[PDB]
Amino acid sequence: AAQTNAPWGLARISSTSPGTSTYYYDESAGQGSCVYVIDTGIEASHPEFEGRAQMVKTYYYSSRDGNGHGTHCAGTVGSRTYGVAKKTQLFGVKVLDDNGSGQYSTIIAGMDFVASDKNNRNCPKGVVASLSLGGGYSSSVNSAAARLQSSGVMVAVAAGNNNADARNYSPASEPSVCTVGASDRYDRRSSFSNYGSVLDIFGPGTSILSTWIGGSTRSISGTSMATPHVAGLAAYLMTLGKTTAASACRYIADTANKGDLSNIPFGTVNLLAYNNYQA
Repeated sequence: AAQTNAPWGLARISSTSPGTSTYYYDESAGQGSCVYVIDTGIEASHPEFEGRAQMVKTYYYSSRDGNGHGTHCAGTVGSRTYGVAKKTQLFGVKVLDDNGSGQYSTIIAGMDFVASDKNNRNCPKGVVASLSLGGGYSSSVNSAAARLQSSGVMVAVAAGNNNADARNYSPASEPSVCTVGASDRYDRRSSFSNYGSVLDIFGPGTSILSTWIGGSTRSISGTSMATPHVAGLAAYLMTLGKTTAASACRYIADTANKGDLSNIPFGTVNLLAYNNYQA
């Protein structure tokens, strides 16, 4: 399949070179997989989701996305024009209020929710969770994300936008999940992206165009925008049968574009998510 004039990050993840604008992918497109988006909620009624998005859980007075950030991330996972996995199922878990913040105990309770709720869902090709959130180091937040991974979900988390070692953040610093940094369209590490030995992979993070609340679109930047590129890729790759939840992060790292990014500090991996699809 070929989507012309695609957003640059989509084209990048199906390209050995920067600077192109067509996204190539196997038409299976994540059919039969499920991605949980744990964030401010999802405007499921957005036409870009085609009835494939829905809210399954909130810890606040509404499951509505009154922020946009969770909607934007879900759009990068699986919307028709901006999504990596254009046929996946999207499940929203509103752990962040409409200002984008949430207590760690609420965040922990949402991760434990997904590790159980997946048993209430039809996802024969596998389960992914995309956590575009984070704060300072917490062993209880790390262990919550470890548990979710352990239950059989591929967990993708953002490295953080502090331009610093991600060892001091959570769940970025948990080793058993997939910690994602951000790059830009010239294959530079995004200026805000955290780095360090705990990072596993880079995805497109700067000026990422996706769905927004109110039926609209907009372009924003952040390692929360790289994370859903990798989450969506995992779901896409599990549907093709090329990997499982437990080994998706390692498979993505093994098959990535090596050595293509600049301003990657010594000791950080130089790997860019790549679907390796040959049209």
